[PDB]
Amino acid sequence: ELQARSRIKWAIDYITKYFFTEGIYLQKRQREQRLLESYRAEGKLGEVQCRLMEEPPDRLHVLDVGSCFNPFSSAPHLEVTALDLCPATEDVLQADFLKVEVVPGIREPELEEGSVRRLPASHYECVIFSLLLEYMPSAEQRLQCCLQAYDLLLPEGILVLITPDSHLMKNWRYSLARIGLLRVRFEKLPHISCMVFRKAISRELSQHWASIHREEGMCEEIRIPQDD
Ligand SMILES: Nc1ncnc2c1ncn2[C@@H]1O[C@H](CSCC[C@H](N)C(=O)O)[C@@H](O)[C@H]1O
Repeated sequence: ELQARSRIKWAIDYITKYFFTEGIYLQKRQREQRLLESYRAEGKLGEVQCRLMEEPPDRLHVLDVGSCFNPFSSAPHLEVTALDLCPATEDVLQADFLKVEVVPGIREPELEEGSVRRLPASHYECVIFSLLLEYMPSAEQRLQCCLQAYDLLLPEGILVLITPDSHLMKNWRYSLARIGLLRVRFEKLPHISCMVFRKAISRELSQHWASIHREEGMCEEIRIPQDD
């Protein structure tokens, strides 16, 4: 029995609205298509390749990284693959996410010696990093995780990012835009920030947005307060 008003219920509700009950993936699609027209009209971008999602399937492919106990798996039409460095429950796969390869053409996790080594590229409507990134040892490795999430997501799929409290979020927005993830939601919950980043229709589009909004002194990586 999940806690109401938790990060878990927030994410389930957002995922449902984004893919089914509010068609947010289409709203943001139109927004990105307008942004691309504006950039082309200013000569800042040429013809770029766009990749669009098809109508979402009823059962969404969801990857829960750092899952611990698979809280999302009973949520309606989420087909959850849950990974954790130290699984707490038997339905969570053991994996160090930093050592996972993203492989096109496979359709399920591939394990060696009980540890996930390979995950299907461009396969998941949604990737969830709920309180995960602050356990990574470096800002480089936090970015690495999001780069892998990018390769794992279908076009217009979403990376759900939940992180504790203690701006740095402006820099995260810039750094993720640089690699093709545009932020589409930010909400404060008790003691946490809840964010969603979308695999934009075009990586080059997102890259150019990031270029326009780069501020002095902000870095490429994903820092946390305890980087000092
Ligand atoms: N490199 C890594 N690869 C996979 N999981 C990792 C990891 N580093 C830390 N984790 C896991 O990430 C989890 C962070 S606690 C967050 C747990 C859960 N997602 C929640 O919302 O409460 C822990 O279970 C930890 O084991």
